[PDB]
Amino acid sequence: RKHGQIPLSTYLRTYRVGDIVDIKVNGAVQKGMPHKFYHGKTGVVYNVTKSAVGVIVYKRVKHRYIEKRINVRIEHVKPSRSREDFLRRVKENAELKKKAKAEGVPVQLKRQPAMPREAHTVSIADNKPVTLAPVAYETTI
Amino acid sequence: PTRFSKTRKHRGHVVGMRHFHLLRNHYWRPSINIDKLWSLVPSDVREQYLSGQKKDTAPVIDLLSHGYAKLLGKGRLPEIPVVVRARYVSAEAERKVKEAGGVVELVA
Amino acid sequence: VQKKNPLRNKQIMLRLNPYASTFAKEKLGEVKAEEGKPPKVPASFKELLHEA
Amino acid sequence: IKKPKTQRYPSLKGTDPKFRRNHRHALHGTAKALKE
Amino acid sequence: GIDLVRSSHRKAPKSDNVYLKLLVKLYRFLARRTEAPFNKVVLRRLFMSRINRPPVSLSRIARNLKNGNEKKTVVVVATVTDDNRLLQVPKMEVAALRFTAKARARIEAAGGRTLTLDQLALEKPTGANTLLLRGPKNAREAVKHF
Amino acid sequence: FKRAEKYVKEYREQEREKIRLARIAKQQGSFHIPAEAKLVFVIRIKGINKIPPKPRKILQLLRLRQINNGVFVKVTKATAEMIKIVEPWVAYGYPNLKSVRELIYKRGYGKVNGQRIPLTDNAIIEENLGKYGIICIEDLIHEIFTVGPN
RNA sequence: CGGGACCGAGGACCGCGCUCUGCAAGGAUGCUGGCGUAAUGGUCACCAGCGACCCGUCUUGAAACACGGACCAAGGAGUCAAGGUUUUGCGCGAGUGUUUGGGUGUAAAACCCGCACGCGUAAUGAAAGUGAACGUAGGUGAGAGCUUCGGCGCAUCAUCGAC
RNA sequence: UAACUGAACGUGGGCGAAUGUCGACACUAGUGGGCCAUUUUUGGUAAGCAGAACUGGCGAUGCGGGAUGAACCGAA
Repeated sequence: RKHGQIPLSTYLRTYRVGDIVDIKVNGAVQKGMPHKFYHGKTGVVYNVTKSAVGVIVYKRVKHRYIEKRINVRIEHVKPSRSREDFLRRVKENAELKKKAKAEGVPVQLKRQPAMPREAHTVSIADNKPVTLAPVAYETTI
Repeated sequence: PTRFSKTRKHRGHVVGMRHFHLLRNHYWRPSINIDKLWSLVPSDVREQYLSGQKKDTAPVIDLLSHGYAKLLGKGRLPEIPVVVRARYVSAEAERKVKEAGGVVELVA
Repeated sequence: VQKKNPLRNKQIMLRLNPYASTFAKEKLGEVKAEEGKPPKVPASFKELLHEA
Repeated sequence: IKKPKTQRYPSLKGTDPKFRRNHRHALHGTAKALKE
Repeated sequence: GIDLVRSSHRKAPKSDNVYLKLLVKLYRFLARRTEAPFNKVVLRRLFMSRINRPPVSLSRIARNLKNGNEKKTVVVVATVTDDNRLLQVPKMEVAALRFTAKARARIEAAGGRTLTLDQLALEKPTGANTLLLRGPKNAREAVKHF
Repeated sequence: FKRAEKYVKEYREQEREKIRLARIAKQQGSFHIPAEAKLVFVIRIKGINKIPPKPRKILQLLRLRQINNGVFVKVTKATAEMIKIVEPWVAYGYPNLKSVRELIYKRGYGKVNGQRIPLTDNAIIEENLGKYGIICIEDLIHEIFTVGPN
């Protein structure tokens, strides 16, 4: 973050109850600042007020988790891209499953991890392999 | 019994103000609620009253004879006129007796 | 009451797999390769193989 | 350190009183609408 | 060596009542040879202790008899208790382990019928058209101190 | 019977097809890279003493709670990271058809109602896996070897 | 296709099967010999091979140190009363508790009886005092069971209300 | 909100990575500033060493191997 003027698209972001927000504390604005802890933490919006929002954080104490409700101004909250990979995906499954059910052919609709690659053929022409020693010969020069 | 004990199993492995001369008989004031008021009537006469065989007669209940000094007003009463003779009565119990159709009479 | 090995007791093998008798009769473990003269190795392959 | 259980409906106890009062009036209205 | 739990519920009653043992045998047979879950629930409640079987009062039965439950057979694996605050007992068919004398008298005076669990097994072996009720478990001074 | 005949034919055709692809690439003056293995067989060969908690948890999730325990595992990146973590306790590699069929014929036990039942009849396999199309021991072997949808 | 070792669990039939008059197919039978007793087996004493520090207690994280032990027989150390608390069994149940006492008796037993009283059924406040239904004893989401298959919904839990 | 323009909550209708496979009470405990070691880290010493974090072991534990043995290896 650069010193001086704060960008003004911070005030033009609309937060609603249930939205997932990060907490990135701006040093320039001292009003509405949370604790030293709860900075860099991700939480859920439960209350929306004129210049601040309420964030649900789960703090840890001893061997248990305690729900904390933190009132943070719009200066220090940022929309979290954790569930964009969920919303875009669930929309994409919605139209793809509608199209696949209309067409008739079943599809694999769950994301799959990296499978081993299949067999393929590599041509030698114009890509002749070069022979390497354990050390470079121009280096031994 | 000694034989059922754990020792026999372990055989081998071992504010406010003060009230001087308080007489508890001054504050003897037991209370009965109106939902238990009809239980003081004997069972046969109670069933006659609740079934309506008695329409020209109203029961009179002395709470002091059964051992109660105050009539409290938790519960409901049927629409039968009852004379209740009591040392104390609450406002809600008195109210509920009057929409029941009876009367609360103060005694000493 | 007793688990019997299909690789040793052939009756359990034919119980679990009725195709075992056909396999043994038709000798499907001794299938020879397809006929035809095999092409020789390309010279570039041997040159790359024996390149220093 | 297991994650604690979360209630299905959080209380309106945390929210601002103006929106809480409006939400209670809306709940009474949808209650009478459902009863009708 | 390999890098790797008994049950925590009753399987037999701790009581030595011979009649209770007969009831346990009958409902064990019923729960084994029938598909109804009612028999299994009644057997599990027959296994239980007294503090796990709080009494059920006549006013508690009359509360649950409302809303189209008037002709259902009330089943309570506990003692059915009389309430003086209930002036008019509705007509009810109740099957229970025990009835207090005044509760049984008031039921039979109101015109209902009192049954035991063997009679319930004979008349309704699958528990059809039955209302299975329990009393307040947490209504003890012991529980209030917990 | 017909299904086992089809499976034997498919195994032979796959073997000769891999050999044929390698030969035609060699004759055209190129190199055929074969497909990376999809099936691995993991054997735990180290004991249960003095083991760190994360390898212990991964060895628990791989159902390797005893020395000389073996499991058939599908090769994927998400599993391969776990196997890479528990490498100091296991030996793994790519099994062949004789390995698979000998293992399931000799030490083939199924989990039926939480019980270890020997695979002595096809009725057990049809009862516990018939909804997936696996009705006999040859379908079980084929699914394990070819890494099917089930 | 041979050579060897260890094992024979179960006890009418059922089942999966095959090479289908039968079988190596959900666990050993058939033939034969000697002996019919200390022969097998067992107990004790001793030799042989291998293994094997003296028990308590204390210490601390532990060992050592320290302490006790000549041997034998008998005796020898978490008991009873009162008052709480949780759980198990039982009787009665909005009540419950005969046994202070009285009556009676085959006489310290058993049987019977009731007034009072204790606890419970109402709480709250220092006290004076006051004292628990707007509603099928409320609404919402669960919830076993039941259902005419529309729903009713015990216990209990979360929440919003009422006195 | 200029606006059924939004905000929540309902009414009705339609439809998702791998691998493996419990919760709440009641009552009663013993131990809760011990030893050793790997790894990481902070201070030092002439050399020693002193501290912290995680993990494993021991105290509570037999067995095979280190000729022998609290801390080693294998294995419970």
